Amino acid sequence: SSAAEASKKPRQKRTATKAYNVTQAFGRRGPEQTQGNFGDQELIRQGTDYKHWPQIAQFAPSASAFFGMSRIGMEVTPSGTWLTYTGAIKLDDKDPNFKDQVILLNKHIDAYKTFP
Amino acid sequence: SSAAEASKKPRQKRTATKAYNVTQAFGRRGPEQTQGNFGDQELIRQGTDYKHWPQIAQFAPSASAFFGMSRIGMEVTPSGTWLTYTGAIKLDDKDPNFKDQVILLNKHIDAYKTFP
Amino acid sequence: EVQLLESGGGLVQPGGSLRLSCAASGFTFSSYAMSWVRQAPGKGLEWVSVIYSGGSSTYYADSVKGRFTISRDNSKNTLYLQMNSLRAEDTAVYYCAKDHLELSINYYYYGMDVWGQGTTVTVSSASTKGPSVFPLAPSGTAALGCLVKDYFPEPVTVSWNSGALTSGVHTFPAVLQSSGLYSLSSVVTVPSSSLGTQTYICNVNHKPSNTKVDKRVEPK
Amino acid sequence: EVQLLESGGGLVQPGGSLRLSCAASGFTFSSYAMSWVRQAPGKGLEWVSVIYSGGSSTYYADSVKGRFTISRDNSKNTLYLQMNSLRAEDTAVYYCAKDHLELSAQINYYYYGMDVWGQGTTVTVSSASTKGPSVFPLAPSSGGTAALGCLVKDYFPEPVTVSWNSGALTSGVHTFPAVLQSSGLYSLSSVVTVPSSSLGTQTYICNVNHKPSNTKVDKRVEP
Amino acid sequence: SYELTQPPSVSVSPGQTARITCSGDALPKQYAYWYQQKPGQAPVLVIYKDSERPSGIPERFSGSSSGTTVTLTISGVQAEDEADYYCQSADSSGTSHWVFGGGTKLTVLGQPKAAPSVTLFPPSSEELQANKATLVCLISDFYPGAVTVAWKADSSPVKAGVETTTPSKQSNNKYAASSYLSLTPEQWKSHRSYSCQVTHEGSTVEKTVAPTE
Amino acid sequence: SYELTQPPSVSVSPGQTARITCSGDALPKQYAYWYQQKPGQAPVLVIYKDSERPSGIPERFSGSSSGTTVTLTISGVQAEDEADYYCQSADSSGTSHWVFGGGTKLTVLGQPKAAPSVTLFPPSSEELQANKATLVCLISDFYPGAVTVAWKADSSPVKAGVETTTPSKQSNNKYAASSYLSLTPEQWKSHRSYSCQVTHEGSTVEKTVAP
Repeated sequence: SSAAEASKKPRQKRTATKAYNVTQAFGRRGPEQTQGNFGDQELIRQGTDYKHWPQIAQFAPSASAFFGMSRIGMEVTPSGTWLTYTGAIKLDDKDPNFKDQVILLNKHIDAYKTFP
Repeated sequence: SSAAEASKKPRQKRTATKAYNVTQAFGRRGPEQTQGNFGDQELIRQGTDYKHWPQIAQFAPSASAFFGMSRIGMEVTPSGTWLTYTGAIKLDDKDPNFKDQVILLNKHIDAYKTFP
Repeated sequence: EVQLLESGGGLVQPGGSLRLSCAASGFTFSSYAMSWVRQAPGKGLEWVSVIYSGGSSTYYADSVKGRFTISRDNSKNTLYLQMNSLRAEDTAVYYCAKDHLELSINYYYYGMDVWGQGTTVTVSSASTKGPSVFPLAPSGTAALGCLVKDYFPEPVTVSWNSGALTSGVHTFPAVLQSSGLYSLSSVVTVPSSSLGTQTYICNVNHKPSNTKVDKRVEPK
Repeated sequence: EVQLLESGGGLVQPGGSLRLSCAASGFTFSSYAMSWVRQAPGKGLEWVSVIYSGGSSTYYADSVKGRFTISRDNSKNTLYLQMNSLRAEDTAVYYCAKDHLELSAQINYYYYGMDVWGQGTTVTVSSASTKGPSVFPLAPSSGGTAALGCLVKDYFPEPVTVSWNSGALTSGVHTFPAVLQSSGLYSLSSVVTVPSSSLGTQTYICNVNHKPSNTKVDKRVEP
Repeated sequence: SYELTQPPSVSVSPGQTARITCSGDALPKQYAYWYQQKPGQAPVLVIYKDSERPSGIPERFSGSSSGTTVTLTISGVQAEDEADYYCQSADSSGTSHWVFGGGTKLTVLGQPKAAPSVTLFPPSSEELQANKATLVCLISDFYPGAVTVAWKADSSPVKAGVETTTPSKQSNNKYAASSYLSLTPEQWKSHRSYSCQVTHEGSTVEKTVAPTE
Repeated sequence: SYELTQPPSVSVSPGQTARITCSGDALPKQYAYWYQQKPGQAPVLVIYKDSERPSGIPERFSGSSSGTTVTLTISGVQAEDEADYYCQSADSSGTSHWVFGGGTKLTVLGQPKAAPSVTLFPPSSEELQANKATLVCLISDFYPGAVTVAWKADSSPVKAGVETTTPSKQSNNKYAASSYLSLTPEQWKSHRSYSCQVTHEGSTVEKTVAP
């Protein structure tokens, strides 16, 4: 319907759940620059319903921090115009939870490479 | 106080306002890799109180989209451990607001280069 | 000056028919879908029907499907709602609202930012009826009044002592009975020492039925 | 398991003093700040004091500053709260709670909420004097049920227990929670609902025991 | 059909932050839109696409989205902000058009609480001589503008023959209402008394009449 | 003093989404922590650092931040989630420690609405021989647990000498409360009657005694 199309949220405003997983919302994981690479099959399947999602979302920037911390660019190409973003979120290596944080992030980074 | 230090929100969870501007929350704009580059004097002083902040924040990803779209990695340097992120958000060049979106975004990308 | 002006509302009996119109100006009318939105008395907003920019496609809520027909005349920049087989629960204020833009098909929407001021549709079997007025007798401050029963349609005006009495007068908004008729009361607070010495007459006018009735309110 | 066990609560008069203690186990007590949190009856939680891991630094809420002293004995894994100049408004349940962890790098403080609480110890500050209660019969007033009861009025402090027929009668018994009146004394009512036809034949005796005053009383409740 | 759920009423004091929520299963996929409507007026768009303000809307209006719930926020709420607020969105299935939430009445408490004054009139002798009986319960000078009315025959409740108005703002900015109890003259004469019980802010104020004299 | 602001109470039905808000000027810079407390029990941490669940807390508990407001959300709320909820944070000035919000009583409505049973006892004979008089209004078996008591002296409200308890949970999961009216032995023997009116969810219940 036109109303569903007219109010459909863009990629960056979507939220992945069990009813609408990471693949459906943000495409398949892959190595291409246009593709996401984060998440094991559980996180793919469950999205924000993932058990350890609050431990991952603690690293996601707020809207203000996204435009405050990141390096923002504009790419105007014949195939379209893009808002590009790059940045880094510093962990606290002295936090008691630091070792568990590194393990949790590593388990989901490029996890699609193990997928049988 | 210890309670203020123990509950102090990290950089990615902060929100810039007139009472806590972009420089205070996220550091001065600059060319370095861990420096933000986005915002003119107005947005820098006003943060989310900026008149056109909703039109900027429409491009900021949700927590799920941040980890769903971006290429996520982890760097370990003598300074610490970092969660790196890169990505791109396509603009709709057929949207009636597209021309205004590009002008507003280019007004803030590397706006500090022209600061007196 | 973007603007939408509705008309065509009125009083109709159940099973009757009305044709609403909405005249647009200040924007390229033919580029936008247009919707009708209604609101029953004291209820919420209910989207009713939409027609696309070229008038080719129409959609309706289940509550009006098969009875209402939406149409547009882009040469006149006017939107219509043909209302057949009216029901009592179709009684509402009907709003004209600019809907999504369509370009060539993509649909662009930034909320219903332009509304008409609405036209009122009343579906009722009520006939014009003058009210029956009864005194509300009092027992140093006392409350006496006048009961204005079973009149249609609104409004009824009430004065006291031909307007010479205005302090302490409280005329309450009418109740709409399940019968379709209205009733209201007008109470005035007066000193107790005056009850046996000052005459109190409520003056009730109902212009639609050409009725005026004066009722003396005497203490018991 | 991790555990905090408070003790030392009791009844005291305004201007009096009292010392609370909280025994810790299951975690490295000496690495953590410890806090006292109190809750007046029917009110919200109120943080009142903290002592840092080494016992050298202390902070107090404005409401207890100058009257309460927090201290710790890391050789005993025990936290203390010395309460002086007590007021009626200090009447509360006092909770022992684990606060932020301190790590010596600059000392860093790490906090993931107060996940460990003691079960609390109750402190009552009241000028009222101990007094036995006055018991009065609530005679049954004339589909087939009658309500008869006992009024246990003007006693201090809690608790008082009510039985009927030395405890043999329990069905239909409803003892209500006591009211605390402006005089600082309590009054409660215990009512039993019985068949109306039983009124002329069966004996109903309520037994009131106020141990803080050694008051034991039996009141027959006859129509 | 697809439905959006919002609380029927929210109360705030001036200067505080008013929050109105709206929930629906498709809100993680579909934008929401917020409308403000004052009595006798057409709705006004205040927020579109979850969080954007139209040009004429004050900056104290804002919106946010958290999965299946969107929240309209009004910081430093003013008396001018008292209104009905409606959320609007669409199902993701693509078989329907716009749907509105049920609406939220935002009350901005700009006045201390006031119990209603109740005036209860028995049926007039003239009305009884017309073989009819109406009891008139007039309710005035209460704030906030919400009451519930219950009628009693002696001490027993009655449900038939009750017609009550919606609260209406008087000139003094307090609120008024009125309830009517229709009886047969035989019913009115058969009971010892009739009572109009007005519950306001959880507390009840009552008046009773009796077929006496 | 730095204050956190919560609504006094939130009422939901089972399955609905409960939302408890906490407002504070320093919340944009300082994390919040949520605690659940049931009657007669110590508080339990349910959310820390705005949005994280401790181990053992059901997944239907969640938290979020939006500037000066943090929200604790309980999706598909259950009867066992009825409790007092407190938010906790700290000022950013660094001159103070933890502070709790005022607390929010969350009612879940897991039982059918039950109107109260009321029994009003007149002063006893032995009490009158002691120059005292007390009316005893016993209110029981109502749900949910909130009532207001109106004491009348011949359709005239007496607002003096009224001692009323808070509602208390019975073993059958309904609620009880009691109200006492202390009078002089002449106040009671002079009036024509004496009533105890109980209002519960709109509907009212009344008993009456007289010497």
